Amino acid sequence: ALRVEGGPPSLTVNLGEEARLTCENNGRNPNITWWFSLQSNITWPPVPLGPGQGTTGQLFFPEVNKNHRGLYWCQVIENNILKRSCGTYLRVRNPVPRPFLDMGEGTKNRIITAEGIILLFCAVVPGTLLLFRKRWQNEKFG
Amino acid sequence: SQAVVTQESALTTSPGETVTLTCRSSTGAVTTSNYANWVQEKPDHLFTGLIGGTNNRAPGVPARFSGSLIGDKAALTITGAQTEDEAIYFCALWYSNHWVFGGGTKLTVLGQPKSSPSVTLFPPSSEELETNKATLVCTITDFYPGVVTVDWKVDGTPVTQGMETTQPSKQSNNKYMASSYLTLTARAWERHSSYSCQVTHEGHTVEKSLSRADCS
Amino acid sequence: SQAVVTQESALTTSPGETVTLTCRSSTGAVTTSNYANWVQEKPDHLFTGLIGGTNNRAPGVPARFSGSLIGDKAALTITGAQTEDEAIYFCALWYSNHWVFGGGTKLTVLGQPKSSPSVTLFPPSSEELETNKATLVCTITDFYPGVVTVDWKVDGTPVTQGMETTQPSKQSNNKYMASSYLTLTARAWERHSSYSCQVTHEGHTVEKSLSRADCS
Amino acid sequence: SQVQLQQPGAELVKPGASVKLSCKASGYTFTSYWMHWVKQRPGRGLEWIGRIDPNSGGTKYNEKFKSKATLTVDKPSSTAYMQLSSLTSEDSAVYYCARYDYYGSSYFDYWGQGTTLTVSSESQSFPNVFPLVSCESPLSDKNLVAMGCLARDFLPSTISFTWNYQNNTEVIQGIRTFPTLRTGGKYLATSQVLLSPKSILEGSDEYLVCKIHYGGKNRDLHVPIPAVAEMNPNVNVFVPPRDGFSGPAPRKSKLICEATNFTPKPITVSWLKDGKLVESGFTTDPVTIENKGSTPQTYKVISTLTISEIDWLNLNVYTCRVDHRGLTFLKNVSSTCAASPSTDILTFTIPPSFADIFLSKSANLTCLVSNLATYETLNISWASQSGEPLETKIKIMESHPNGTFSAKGVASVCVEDWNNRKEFVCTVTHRDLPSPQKKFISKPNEVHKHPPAVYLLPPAREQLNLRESATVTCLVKGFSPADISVQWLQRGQLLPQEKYVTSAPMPEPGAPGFYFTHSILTVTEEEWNSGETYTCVVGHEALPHLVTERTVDKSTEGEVNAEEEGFENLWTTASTFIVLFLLSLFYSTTVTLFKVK
Amino acid sequence: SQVQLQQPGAELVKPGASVKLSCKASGYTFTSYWMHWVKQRPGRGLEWIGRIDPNSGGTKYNEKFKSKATLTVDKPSSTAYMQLSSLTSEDSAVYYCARYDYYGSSYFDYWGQGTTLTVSSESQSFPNVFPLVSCESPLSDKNLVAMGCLARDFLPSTISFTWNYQNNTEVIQGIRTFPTLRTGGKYLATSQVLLSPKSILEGSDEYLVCKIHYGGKNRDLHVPIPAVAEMNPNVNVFVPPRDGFSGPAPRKSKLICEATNFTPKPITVSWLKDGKLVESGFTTDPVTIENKGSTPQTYKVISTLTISEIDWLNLNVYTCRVDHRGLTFLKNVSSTCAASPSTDILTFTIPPSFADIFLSKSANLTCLVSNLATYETLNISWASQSGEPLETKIKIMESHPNGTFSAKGVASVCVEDWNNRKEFVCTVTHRDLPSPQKKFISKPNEVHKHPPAVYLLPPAREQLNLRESATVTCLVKGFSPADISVQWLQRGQLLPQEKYVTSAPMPEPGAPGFYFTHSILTVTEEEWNSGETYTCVVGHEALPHLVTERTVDKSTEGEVNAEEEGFENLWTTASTFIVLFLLSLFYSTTVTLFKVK
Amino acid sequence: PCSQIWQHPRFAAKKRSSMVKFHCYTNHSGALTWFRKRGSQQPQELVSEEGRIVQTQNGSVYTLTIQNIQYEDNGIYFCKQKCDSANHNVTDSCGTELLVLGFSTLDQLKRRNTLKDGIILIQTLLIILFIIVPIFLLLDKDD
Repeated sequence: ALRVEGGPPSLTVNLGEEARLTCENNGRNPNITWWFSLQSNITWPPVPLGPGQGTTGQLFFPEVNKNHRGLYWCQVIENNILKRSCGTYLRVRNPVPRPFLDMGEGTKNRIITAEGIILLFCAVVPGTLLLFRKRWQNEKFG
Repeated sequence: SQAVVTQESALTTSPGETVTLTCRSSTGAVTTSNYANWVQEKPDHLFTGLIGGTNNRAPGVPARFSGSLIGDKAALTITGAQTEDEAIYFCALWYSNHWVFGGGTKLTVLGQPKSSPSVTLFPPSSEELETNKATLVCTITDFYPGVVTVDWKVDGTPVTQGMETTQPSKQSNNKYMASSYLTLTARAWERHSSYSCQVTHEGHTVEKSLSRADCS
Repeated sequence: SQAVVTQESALTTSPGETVTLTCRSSTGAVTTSNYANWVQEKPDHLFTGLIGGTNNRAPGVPARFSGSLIGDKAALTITGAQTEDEAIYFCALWYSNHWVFGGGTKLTVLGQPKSSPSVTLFPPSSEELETNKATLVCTITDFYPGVVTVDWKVDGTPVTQGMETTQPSKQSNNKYMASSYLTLTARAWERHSSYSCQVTHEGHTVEKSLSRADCS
Repeated sequence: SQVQLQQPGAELVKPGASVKLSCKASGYTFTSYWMHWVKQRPGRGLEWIGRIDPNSGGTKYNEKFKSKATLTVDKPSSTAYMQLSSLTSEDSAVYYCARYDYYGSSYFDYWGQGTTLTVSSESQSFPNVFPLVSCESPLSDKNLVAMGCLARDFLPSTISFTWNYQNNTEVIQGIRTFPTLRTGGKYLATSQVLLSPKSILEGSDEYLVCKIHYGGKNRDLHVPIPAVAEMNPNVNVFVPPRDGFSGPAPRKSKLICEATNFTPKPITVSWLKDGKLVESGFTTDPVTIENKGSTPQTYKVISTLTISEIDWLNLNVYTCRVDHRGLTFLKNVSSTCAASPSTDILTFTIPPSFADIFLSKSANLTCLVSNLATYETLNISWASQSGEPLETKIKIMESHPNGTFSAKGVASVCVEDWNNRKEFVCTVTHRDLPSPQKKFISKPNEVHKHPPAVYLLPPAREQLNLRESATVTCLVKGFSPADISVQWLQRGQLLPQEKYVTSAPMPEPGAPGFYFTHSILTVTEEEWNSGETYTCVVGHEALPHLVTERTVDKSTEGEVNAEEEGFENLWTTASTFIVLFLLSLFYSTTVTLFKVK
Repeated sequence: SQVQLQQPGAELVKPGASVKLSCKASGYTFTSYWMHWVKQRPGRGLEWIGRIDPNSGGTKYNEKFKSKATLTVDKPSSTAYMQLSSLTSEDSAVYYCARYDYYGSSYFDYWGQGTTLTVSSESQSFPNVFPLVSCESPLSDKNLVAMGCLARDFLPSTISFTWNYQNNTEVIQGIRTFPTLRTGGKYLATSQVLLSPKSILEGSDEYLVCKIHYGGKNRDLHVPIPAVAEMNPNVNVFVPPRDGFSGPAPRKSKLICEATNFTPKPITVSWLKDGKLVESGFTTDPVTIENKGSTPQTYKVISTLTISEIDWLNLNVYTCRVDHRGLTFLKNVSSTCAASPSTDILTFTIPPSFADIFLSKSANLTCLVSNLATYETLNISWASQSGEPLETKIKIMESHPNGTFSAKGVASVCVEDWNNRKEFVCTVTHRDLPSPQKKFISKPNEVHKHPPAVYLLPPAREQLNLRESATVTCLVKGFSPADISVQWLQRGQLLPQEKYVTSAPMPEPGAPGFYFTHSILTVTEEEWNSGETYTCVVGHEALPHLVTERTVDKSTEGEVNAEEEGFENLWTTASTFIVLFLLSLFYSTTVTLFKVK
Repeated sequence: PCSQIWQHPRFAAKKRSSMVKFHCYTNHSGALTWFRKRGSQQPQELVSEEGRIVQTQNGSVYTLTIQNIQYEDNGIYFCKQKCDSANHNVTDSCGTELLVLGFSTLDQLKRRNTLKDGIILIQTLLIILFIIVPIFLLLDKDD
């Protein structure tokens, strides 16, 4: 007789950075639970985590580690009514920490093409200047 | 031909009536010349001469015994039937200058009521089977009128080899006692296993059957 | 004083010589008036009269027996010593108009050589000790010369209470048999435990000792 | 003075001889009466032989017995004799004599008492006795016992029967004597005695004696008295010892199935060797008396069976079958012949493994006892320090080759109790242990914790070059607790432990206290060739979530980078630059040539 | 035969009446000869009473016997008689009568046979017989058993003794009737029989029957036969089973000490509980008969002891002390006294090793035997299955601290025969070994014998990402022998075990009987930067070159894959072309500047 | 009453043109429509193609498989269902957020980025140079 928002199907977070989960539901203030699991049907039963914090039921990992990859589905109980969520998936990736060179592959390769075009044009124009100069100095000598 | 005195077989009476014993001759009539005598045969082998000489008496004889000559037979009128009168009498007369006797008549005095006969078969022990012999005894007690003997029916078939019956005797308590014997062989005891003693006392069939495995 | 005929004790001979038996009187001399007689006492209680009447013979008597009167004694000359002549003879004469006898003389005819005597002591059983009695038997067999004596020695000390010796008898196989008896009490059997039978046959000491524990 | 007569009793007269009876009379004037002889057969009537007048004379005899008549009557003797010559086979009868008063009423006065006379050609034989006991068992107090001694043969019909108890006492209420019966040869009579079980079981009279006064010679006959049953036997089967084998080689053949509670002497004792009934080879001892002077009647019987040693070590269970009143009593023994001197004193307590701990969420304690010579007194009970009762699972492992046994006690307790280092006590009371042994299991003390670092190595190219098989290996390194379970999955499906192996954790080099392990997933080349994704999951206590997972496949370059490079823009720059190089070179050459002209 | 004087046998007249004898004579004229009487006393000579002349007359008497007439010989059939008056105590003698021929030669002719006449003042009693058996056991066939019956208290009446067996057979020759002897008014005599043991043990006659002829009555008598003197007794003690302590069984279990095969009757059987003598608590059953037959046999006695269950679990040892003529037999039951194996003399066979075969070009077969108590009688030699003896070298080491010695057997035979799987057996015999310990050996089961297939595996890039340490792993798989030695080399130097670790050999899945191993060389992060040479070698028996080694070293071995590096080479050529374009642009710029300047 | 749909590994980090098996486990039986979402755009219908999208129905389970996966397939995948329960109560699955991984060995990316930084610094220098060249050259040319 009740539903619950599934949340993001997956999630990404940098190593050593906090990762916060979510459980959105239409209930007033129902019982919340966190049931960690793994990707496939493993003989181990799901590992229940702590009770969360706040009205929403948000997890908190101040310093997440590589071992924390897996599903994190939240369990909601509302007056002896049970309903299962879908489950997120924590993971670390260690992204690139170098933002100097105009972040965005398309950005840097596009400015590379612009580099070629503008450099070629701004080198060609000096050639016209040089030939004009040569003609004018030859006229000057005569 | 000699004188053959034919008397009776068995007579029944009751304490309260009058029993009269008759004696018929064969050669002629019985007058006052034939000294009629009546000798009582008691079971304890103690003979007692009661009426001896038609009208002649004898010391010790009660007044209830009297002898008359009705026509041509010696009549013995006995007014009463006591417990000491149940015996066997005889008819002694006089022919050819000698005493002529005959078969006695057993008188039965029905006094006390009947009871239940006791049937007990005694199988032979192991000491008798060693000599290739076997004998079964079926003692019959507790009975006033001795009933006819019955065949030792073995396996539903009566036998005739070795079938005798002893004569009843007067024991204590105003009763009688009898038994039966069946002489058999030791070879038939191991094969047969059904020995009974059928006793028929005035229609009452009392049979005490037994088996071979019931003993040992 | 009556006539006392004193004969001999025991005489020995051998088949091949000549034995002569003498008989001396006491009242006077033996002439032809004393009818000298010689009666042979056989062991089987069969007397046989041999020389009866000095010079008088008898049917059935062999010619080897002869009787003479040497001086004043009745001499019985027997030419030979057979196996049937070993017996006891007597000297019968005539004095005071009656026959006078005396102690016979046992004649011994040494024929077959001696052997070894058999000594076997029979201790009393338990059935005899119930009546407070005890008797030991030491049978002595296999001997031609009669057993000299049966000396009973218990615990190295001979006893005299109840010491008798039976007379030898002539058995079969041309031998003799004898035994001894020692009547004792049952109280002495439980205390003593040494019973022997010492037999001395011409110096040969044969003793068969036994103990009480050897039986049971 | 009462007039009495004197007549002879039983007379054994041969038929080749004459019989001379007598008739003594006194108490009156003998010289004033006659004398008669009445012949009575056993089954016929009365007869008349003859008479004789002592005073004066003048008498005759019967027409049938005109000769063979003798009646010497002596006036002073006052006794009448009667000589009968030429005895035949029909002269066996009883004779009597009375007084005839001719000068008074012609009648009879007193008589005789009996004269047994049986003319037979046989001689005098000794009467044989035969006990006759009925087979009717007394079920209650109303049922009586009827016994009796049978007399097979006897010449003098006059025979008495005396019954004395265990002591010399004559029965007063038992006066029964049946008459004789002529069955061709001699006679046949019996005598029954009716008693009561109340006067037999309450006394010491175990048997009666029926004696017969046959000419003064009494014969003793022990007639037994049946008893009751309702008693169970005591079957006791004994086994031969391990050192009783007579002879240097193990040789012995003696046993004692002892059974004494058997009221009926005939007891059937047999031996069943593995179901087969033994035909011969056993000795049965005679039935003797166990106890004396007691109230119940008990006996004792011991059966001895002769067997061999080779037939005993083959695990042959014998059975001493005892039959008692139809009931079959069986008894099975143990033909084991092995001593148990092996028994040390060292029992260990084993915590449950991590795999079962996480699988069942309930820890199983262990009370491992070893070197047990015997197990009949084994009892493993589990409890906590507070003494709370708990169920204990008892299971016995296979016997060790040395002959020693083992056992373990399993108790189900929550994992949280183990996490709280809770103490538990296993109590064992064994006959081999002089004292009960008290031990405690709990969590070990605090130790450094480190979650495992999983690493999945793909097969080397050289290994793939032999095209035979591939062994995928995931290294798990750097965990302090040795309790680690590593599994493998195929397309998310569990793989059996027969397809991969996991080395037991071995201490990490260069860092004491840390453990590492491997797991090799040998996979056929065909399965790995299809681009399969292979993963190993690592369940371990120190993990923040108690379980992790690592993956690898044919890609081997499975770096996670989302989308950064490889776009078509790279091709665009490459092409536009090729054009740029061409134009730059052409422009430089044209510049040089325009310098020329 | 012929007429003979008939005389009475024996009489019995009480002192007070007169005895009457007779002298029957037939065969001649009685009215022509005289008659005399000769009185012979048992122990004296002959006497003379008197005579009588039937012809004329004149009955003369003796001066001593004058008042006694006797005589009076006047009866029919010329029956000569006598009647002694006033019988005293000296008249007990035997009388005889003969014939006297006065008209012939006054000699003797025929006589009598004897007339026993003893004047006794007693009544008529019954003679009681008593068996007399000698106490001499038949040791051989020469010892003859002498048995006889003794008659006492019997009045003179010419008795005899007969010896009848079971089948009623009279002895032909062997009966010796000894003459009677008087003591104090009573007589007594015995009668022995001489037989042989060969006619007694071979027959069913177990006892002789000695009867008498006392007035026509007979009487039986039992005669016993002794047994052997003393044989050898046996002691057999059994133990109760494990299931003997049940519940309804009275007295739980019992102990039975069967001691049969014992002639002597007195026997003392006691029980010892841990050395202490048991006072009460045992029921000694009476001695019965074991087996039936003849007499020289044995008996049977069964003992019974009541024990409990608590004392049985305390390891108690019972002892059935049987005092047989002072000899005591101590038997320790419920104890592994005999028939209990122990360490023994262990013989082990050691197959030759390949090391010396590779070096010394020969194989040593070693027969190592330990647990040897003594060696001065040891005989150990090598042999073959076909019985061919081998050269055995005996080498003995020093004493073991347990007190047992040891020995070895060394032989040298060609390797090729051992490679042909020939069965060689080492013969071991000793004084303490009841049987020789012949161990049969050959080549242990040879298997597929495949050599290792080493596949060095590079470290995982995820592990290198931590910048802390790396593990180099070289999987060694596919070898049959268990033994294997993995060593790692650094720049040509062996790596000590202090830095690396290796896994023990484990079976490999998918192929039973096939083994594999592993290894791991932890390296530091800067070690992995430097590109050092990481190689692991493998030593194995099946290696055709006996050593193999794989090489994955430096910092990268390379990896080919799909077109994933294609845009990598595209980027490299793009960078090269940007470099060229920059160079051309710089050249053009410098040329322009130099032409301007 | 129509909301019992199940799904499989959601993140599914994969290399280009790789293989994973999808399904549509459910406890109902009705019309089904596969849908694909990329980014924040609206749901769209999927079209079956042999060897690129495999559709085998295992009874109540609707198996799916996507071969030749490219970057355009990055997004969210789920299977719809139709619940004609007289209320138009249309339910859906939860999602399967597929991702495509870049292969720069997590290491070459640094080299490429450093190189492009070099080139655009070369831009700064060269563009300043070629903007100062024309004016300073026409100053001398004009003189």
